[PDB]
Amino acid sequence: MSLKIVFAGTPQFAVPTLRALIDSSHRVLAVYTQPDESPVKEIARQNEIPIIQPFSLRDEVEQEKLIAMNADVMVVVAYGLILPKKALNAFRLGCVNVHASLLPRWRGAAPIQRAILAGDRETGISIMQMNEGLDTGDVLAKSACVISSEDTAADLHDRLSLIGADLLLESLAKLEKGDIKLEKQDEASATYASKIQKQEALIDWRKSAVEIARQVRAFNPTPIAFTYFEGQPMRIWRATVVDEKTDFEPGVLVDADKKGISIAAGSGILRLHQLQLPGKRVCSAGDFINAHGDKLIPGKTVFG
Ligand SMILES: [K+]
Repeated sequence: MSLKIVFAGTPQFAVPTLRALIDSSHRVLAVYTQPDESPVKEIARQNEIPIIQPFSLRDEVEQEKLIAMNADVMVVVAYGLILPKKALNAFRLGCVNVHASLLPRWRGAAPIQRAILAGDRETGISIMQMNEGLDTGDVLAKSACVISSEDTAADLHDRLSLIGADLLLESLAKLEKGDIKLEKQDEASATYASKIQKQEALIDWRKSAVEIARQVRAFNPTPIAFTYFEGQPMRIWRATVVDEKTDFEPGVLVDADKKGISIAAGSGILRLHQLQLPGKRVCSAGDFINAHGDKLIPGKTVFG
C-alpha cells in the first residue's frame, strides 16, 4: 500500500500517531507544527521529516505550498490552526482527524476534561473526516476505553494518545482498501466539550463529594480545581471521596490528618491530599498541617 501523508500536530498527544506513521511504510512528506519547540517538531527532526511552521494557513503562500505537496491524505492531531476549504480539498483522501472522544459526544476542545467531569464511565477515539464545521465530520472508526475513578485527565490523555495512534493506522489501511464504513454523526446525540473556563474550576462545596472529586480529577493537570482558604485561593491537585455522613455544613473542616484534609461537602466528605497556596510549591496534607495547622479548626474553619 503505502500512502503519502502530510501530518499536522503540536503537543505530546500527537506524538504517538506521528511515531506510528514514522514506523509504518507510509511516507510522511512533511510535518506542520506550531512556530517555535513542540514535541512534534522534535520527533520530526529525529526522523528526517521536513518541518513547516506557518503562523497562519489562510495566507496565499502557505496555503499553496501545502496544497502543492501532492499527498494522498493529511493527518491532523491536536493542531492549532484552522484548515481552509482549499486545504480540505487538496488531497484525494481529504483531511483526517484523531479526536479524543466518542463522537458525536464531546465535540470541541476539551473532550478529555469534559468526559471525566461528567462522570462518563467510558470515552474513546474517533477517526473523523474533517470539514469546515467544528468536529461534525463523518466518523471513519471508533475505539473505546474505560475511565476509572483513579484517572486524572493526564492519565486518560496518555491512554487515548496510544489508542489513537493504533486506530488511525488501522483506519488508513482500511481507507485505501475501501473497506471503511462511514458513520454520519447523529446530531441529536451531539454534545460540546468547550474549554474549561476559570470559574468552572471553582469548587462548589454544596455539590456531592463525588461530583467535586470528578472536578478535581478532570482538571488535573489543567486548569486545576481550586477553593479558598483564609481569604486566599487554594488549588486542589489530589483528592479522594470518603462516603461518610457529616452533621457539618458544606465547606466545613471535618478533620486534618496526614491521611488528608477532610472537608464536608453537600454529601459525603472530600479528602485533600495535595494542594497549593499562592506562589508556593504543591504540598501534601501533612506538610500543610505542619505549616498552617493552627488555622485548622474542625467544625469551624470553612473552605470556599
Ligand atoms: K515511514
